Amino acid sequence: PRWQETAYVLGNYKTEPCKKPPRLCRQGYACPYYHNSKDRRRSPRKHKYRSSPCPNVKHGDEWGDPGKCENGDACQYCHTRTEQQFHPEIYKSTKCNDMQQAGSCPRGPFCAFAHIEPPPL
RNA sequence: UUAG
Ligand SMILES: [Zn+2]
Ligand SMILES: [Zn+2]
Ligand SMILES: [Zn+2]
Repeated sequence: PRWQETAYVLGNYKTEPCKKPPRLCRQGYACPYYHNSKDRRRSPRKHKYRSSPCPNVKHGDEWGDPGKCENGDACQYCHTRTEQQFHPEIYKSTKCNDMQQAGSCPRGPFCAFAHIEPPPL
C-alpha cells in the first residue's frame, strides 16, 4: 500500500513474496516483493543485522546462494544485495547518480539512493 | 565496502 514513502520502503521492501510467479514481473527493483532467495530481504525490524556482507554468501563481487551460510536468518550480516542496499545505515545515504545527471531515475520510488530534497508543501 |  504505502510504497510511495521511503519509510515504508525501508520497513517492508522485498520482505514478502510476489503473489504472481509469472515472468510478467520485471523480476527486479520494480517489484517490492521477493521472487527468490537472492532477492529476499529480512525485515530489519525482526532481524538485526549489520550493513556489511556475509562472506559465507558474498565471495568477492558475487552475491551467492544465502543458504550455505550455516547461520541462517540469525546471521548478523547481510545475505543479499537488497538487504545491504536497503539497510537502515545504507539506504539513501549516497546521492543517486542517475538523478544527478539526468534529473530522473528509472528505479523511482525503489531507488536505494538519495534523490533531491522534496519540498514540504 | 550501496549501483540492483
Ligand atoms: Zn513480483
Ligand atoms: Zn551469514
Ligand atoms: Zn535514483
